[PDB]
Amino acid sequence: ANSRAPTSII
Amino acid sequence: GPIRKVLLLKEDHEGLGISITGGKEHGVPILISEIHPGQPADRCGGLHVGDAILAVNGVNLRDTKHKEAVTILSQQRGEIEFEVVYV
Repeated sequence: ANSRAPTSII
Repeated sequence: GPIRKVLLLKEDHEGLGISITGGKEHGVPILISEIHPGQPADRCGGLHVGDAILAVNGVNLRDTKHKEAVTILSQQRGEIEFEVVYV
């Protein structure tokens, strides 16, 4: 994976 | 693991009840990082933290950027079919 990717609540 | 097809039933006043991370620009799939208790993804029973979302309602998400995936996922209503895989 990639900890640098953002996270969105959807 | 095996690719699975999972049905989710969402009411119009609700979101999906997941958090997603990842995206093509980050070299990783759209991944479910959270499932909110009691919300539609939890209720459907077939989605899990760690699942990659390969497609939703026949729309491929394998090559989508993060925000593209957000727009596509949030547009879906009602009876929503997911194609997912746990790696």
